[PDB]
Amino acid sequence: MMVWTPVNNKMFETFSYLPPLTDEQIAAQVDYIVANGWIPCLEFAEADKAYVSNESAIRFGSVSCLYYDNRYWTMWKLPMFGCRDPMQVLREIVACTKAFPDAYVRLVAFDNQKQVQIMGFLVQRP
Amino acid sequence: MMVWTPVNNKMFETFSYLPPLTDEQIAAQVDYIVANGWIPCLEFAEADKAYVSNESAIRFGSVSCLYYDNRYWTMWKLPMFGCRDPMQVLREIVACTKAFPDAYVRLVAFDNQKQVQIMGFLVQRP
Amino acid sequence: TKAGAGFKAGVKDYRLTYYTPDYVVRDTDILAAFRMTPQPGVPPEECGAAVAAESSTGTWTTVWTDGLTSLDRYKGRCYDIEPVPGEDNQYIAYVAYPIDLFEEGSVTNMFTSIVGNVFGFKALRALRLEDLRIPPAYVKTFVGPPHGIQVERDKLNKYGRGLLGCTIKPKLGLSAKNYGRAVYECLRGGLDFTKDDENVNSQPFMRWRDRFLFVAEAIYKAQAETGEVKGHYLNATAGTCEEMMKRAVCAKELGVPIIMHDYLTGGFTANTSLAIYCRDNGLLLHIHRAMHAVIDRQRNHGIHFRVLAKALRMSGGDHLHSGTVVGKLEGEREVTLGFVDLMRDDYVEKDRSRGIYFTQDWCSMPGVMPVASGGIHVWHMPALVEIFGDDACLQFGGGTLGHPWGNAPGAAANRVALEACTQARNEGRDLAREGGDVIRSACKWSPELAAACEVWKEIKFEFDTIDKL
Amino acid sequence: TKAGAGFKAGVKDYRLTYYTPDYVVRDTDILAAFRMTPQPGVPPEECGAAVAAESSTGTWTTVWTDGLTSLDRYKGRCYDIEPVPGEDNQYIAYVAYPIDLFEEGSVTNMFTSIVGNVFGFKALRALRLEDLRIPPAYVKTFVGPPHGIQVERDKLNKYGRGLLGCTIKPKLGLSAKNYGRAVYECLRGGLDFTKDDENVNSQPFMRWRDRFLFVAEAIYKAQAETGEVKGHYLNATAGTCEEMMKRAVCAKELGVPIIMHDYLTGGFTANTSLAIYCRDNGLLLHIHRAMHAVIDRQRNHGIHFRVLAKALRMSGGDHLHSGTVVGKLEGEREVTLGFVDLMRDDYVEKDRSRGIYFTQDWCSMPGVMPVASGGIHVWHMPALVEIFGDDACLQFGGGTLGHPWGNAPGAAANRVALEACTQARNEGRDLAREGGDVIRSACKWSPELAAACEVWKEIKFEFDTIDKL
Ligand SMILES: O=C(O)[C@@](O)(COP(=O)(O)O)[C@H](O)[C@H](O)COP(=O)(O)O
Ligand SMILES: O=C(O)[C@@](O)(COP(=O)(O)O)[C@H](O)[C@H](O)COP(=O)(O)O
Ligand SMILES: [Mg+2]
Ligand SMILES: [Mg+2]
Repeated sequence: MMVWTPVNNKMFETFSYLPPLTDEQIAAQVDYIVANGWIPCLEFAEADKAYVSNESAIRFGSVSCLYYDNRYWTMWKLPMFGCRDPMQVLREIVACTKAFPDAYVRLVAFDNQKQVQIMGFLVQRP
Repeated sequence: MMVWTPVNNKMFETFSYLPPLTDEQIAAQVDYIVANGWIPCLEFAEADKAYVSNESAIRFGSVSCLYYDNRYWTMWKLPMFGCRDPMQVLREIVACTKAFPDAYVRLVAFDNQKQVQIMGFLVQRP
Repeated sequence: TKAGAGFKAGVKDYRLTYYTPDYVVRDTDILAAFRMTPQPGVPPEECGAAVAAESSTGTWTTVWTDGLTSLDRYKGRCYDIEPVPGEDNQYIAYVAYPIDLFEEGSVTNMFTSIVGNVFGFKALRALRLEDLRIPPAYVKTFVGPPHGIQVERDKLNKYGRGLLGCTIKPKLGLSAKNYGRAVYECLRGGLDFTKDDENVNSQPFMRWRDRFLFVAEAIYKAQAETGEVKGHYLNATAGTCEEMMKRAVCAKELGVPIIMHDYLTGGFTANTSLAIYCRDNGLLLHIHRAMHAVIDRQRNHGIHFRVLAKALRMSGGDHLHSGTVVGKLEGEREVTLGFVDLMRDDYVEKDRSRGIYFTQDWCSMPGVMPVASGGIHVWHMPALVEIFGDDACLQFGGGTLGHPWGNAPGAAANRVALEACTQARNEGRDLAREGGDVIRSACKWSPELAAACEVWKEIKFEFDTIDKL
Repeated sequence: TKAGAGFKAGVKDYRLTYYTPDYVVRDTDILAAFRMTPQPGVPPEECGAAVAAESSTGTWTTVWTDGLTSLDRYKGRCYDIEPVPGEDNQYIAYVAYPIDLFEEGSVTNMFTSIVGNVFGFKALRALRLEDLRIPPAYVKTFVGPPHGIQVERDKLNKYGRGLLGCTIKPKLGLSAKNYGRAVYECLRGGLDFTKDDENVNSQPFMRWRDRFLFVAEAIYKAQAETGEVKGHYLNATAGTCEEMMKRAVCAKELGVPIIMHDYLTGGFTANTSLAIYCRDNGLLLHIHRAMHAVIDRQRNHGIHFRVLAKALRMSGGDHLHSGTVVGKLEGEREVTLGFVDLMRDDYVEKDRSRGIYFTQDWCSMPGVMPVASGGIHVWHMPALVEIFGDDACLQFGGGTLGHPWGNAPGAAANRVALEACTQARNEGRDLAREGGDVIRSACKWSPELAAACEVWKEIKFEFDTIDKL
């Protein structure tokens, strides 16, 4: 029996339980975005704003249900509407991480017909 | 098509829609009481207390549901506990109607295992 | 320092834990009788054990958390399996459920365990819950029926004959004022009750509160005219419990005697709430069993109506439809006599010839009035009185509103027929053999009855029965 | 001065009024497709007309009150009858119901008409409601689901993969504190959700409020440990609507994200009320379909699950169990794919090869998340992802609490398996052909997954299907 550590083992949603994505594996996910015609977008957060938290509920009555702070991160530029080129997405990953080297950075993609984010995973950890 | 008159056509529950019970027909109902071991009892009411009415609801809040005045009539003597003789019941019908010739009088019978009245019909109308 | 029984991960047969043929049932156990049809290659013991496990404590693979508790104390137990005669692949599997498994006073919870998931298992082809033994210790956790038969007769001041009701027709499409008009004309001719059709709730052609007010006017007019207590089952069935309660409150505030609820389409949680409201406010509660035949028609799969009737007794209702036997909807005689006893009586002995798989002790929970309704008319009256006796309500919707002279004469015809049959029985006449003679004599006497006699003389409902014992 | 059509008392065939084969259905009509098995000697047209009549406006004999209204406007209409291939005595009868027949926002009312009484008629041997066309004009009268799939993902901040859940085991018999202990250990290993078993309500071994508090502690501990939003479906299913609401209120007051309800055993009236409460207070509502297979298992009689799913969509639920196809409970692939689309999508075209009898337009009512649960384990992961795609919750109760190393490792195994399959699919791998390879590669990588792979390697659930199209 191996024990799953509770210590320093925070996760970042989709693909956090796999080995860290290689550059090839990230590029394959970008290809999937472009193949399905979804809208790529980068988001980022400093370490203090990257993890779900509850501090704003101090201002609430009994209405905290499914309210959490730090679900929203900061948008890098704008969603890449019309982008059909994976190399443009990869270039923006480089630009975003160059500008914010100490930030958490995630690549997401939007579907405008469901009007929902349809994929997302972390591309940089401080 | 015959029209069912709404005028002066008040009824008295069981057997009111049949021809008036003859003495033979009343005696047959008394035989049924005695055959089943039920407890015969006579009840009576003056005309002003014989019909269901609602006057006590003036004293109520919104609690009139299944409250009516004049469901209870007055007991003739006591229920004839142990009576296994139809002639005793018929004699009491005569005694009750002799004492109250202008009253409504009904013959009822009780079942003590269900603890409910199990038969009843009018034997005198003023 | 030998090792004791521990956690071993993986799948094993359910019968290793849940088939316990030497178990002595406890008097507080809830017992179930399942008619089970296993898939080919699945032993009956394993199928019965799967049903017991997946309706109690078990899942498909061994879990370590069993060791923190006592599976002996909590597990459902398949304790007996009987072959079904006439059937090469049907078995009656008997399952015992500790009383600790159940939420007090919750029919919802009891059904969720016993019938929640096991009917969909791939390892069985069909499953039917035939009966439940509800022990007195669990019966006592329920409020039950608001009033029950004795209290109902006492509130209405009605004794010595079946009660008479009638569903207003067309089912849908009448206005509120036409509803009240029909109700007044029905009640004034001798019916004790009328009712909203089960699907009359609140609709564009007739909004509920409008109906309730015009029906109140009709009840009170007919009561004043006849001198007999009258009622009309106003439907509280609704989309939400808040709407259901608003309708019950309006009936309370109009002072009228009786409301109705569709317990299966509205649901047990709402029904139990409404029954408690009716107890607290003195309203009689008529229960309509709409949707029951979705569940209870077929012999090989579903839940027998006797269980649905027990469940209603527990959740609460002053009346429950029982079928007619002779009318347009199915109900075999012996089957029906059995569940009528289960609805009304305090103590009903096991009797497999009437589909009663377990002795049932109701420990003084009030009896529920059976309501015989659907495709019946005056010629059925002797059979109905013979089958049900006086403690029943017999309902004639088409049999009143289809009379050639209208509702009052139609009501009078039914009331005369019932009283004639009741009188004949009390005089010693055998309604099973002399019923036709009794009705023929009454038809000659009463013009209103004669018109009904003529119109429906050749109308019978005789078909092969699906729900056979 | 000739006589017009008047009242003629007596019985006539239902088909004279209710069989209308040249009727052009209106776009506001509710349509029903019934699989009907007539008794010998009953023409299909008459049987279909009886079903139409007795689910709408008609009874067994002609009533005079029809003349006060317009039966043309209100009557249900059997407008088409199809033979069933392979069947010499099964027909699909199509019935159209004017929108005026139904109470706005009430699934209870809709079922009460369409399935209330017709399944018990003596003149038929079996009846199954296969599908309902719910027109946009009636859909718009419902609040519907509290949130629906997009809003749920947005509240949870979870995108790009199926959600993962798990029912706590033993079903019954665990204490409140052991429940929370199990929940914490499950959630912390990578499951998004855990849940009360459907029959875990409030019982002697564990009272509900005790469970809710210890589960809250576990949710918040696992969320803080993992950094991912966590939930546990706390069961609001209860005996009465007042108890149901007290449980929902406690979840609200603890700030936790999600509750569950057993919509069929609790009932539609209570479910619709709870869904409205959940909309008003921001709670996700998971719906368990306990008892559905009592109704929906057999091909010849009952109601198909697609109709029960449409009904839940209307009454309201954020999740609904959909079956697994490959697990311990029945669900044929094509059948399941059809009703998954009916649960999730805005517009689903007629497709008889998937059991979709009518084009269904949901007119923007939120989609319901399908929940695949019951007898599934890591080797089923590729098939589940292939069948359902990302918009589903896949639940592993025994498949988590049966892992040899305990709940956290069991959770991790399932989360790794799901993520590996998701990644492989996104990379272009065909999960229907390469699924075994994907799992085998992941088993070699992850110790926790490897332990699950070994224990359940030979476990499959492959039986003859009862509910075939
Ligand atoms: O809708 C109907 O058909 C009825 O109003 C009867 O109408 P008629 O009196 O005109 O036949 C009753 O609801 C059925 O009796 C219900 O069936 P059951 O009692 O078997 O539950
Ligand atoms: O009680 C059970 O069996 C489960 O908790 C699953 O347990 P496991 O995960 O341990 O199998 C679910 O409620 C069933 O999936 C319900 O069936 P369905 O989803 O078909 O409605
Ligand atoms: Mg009806
Ligand atoms: Mg479960």
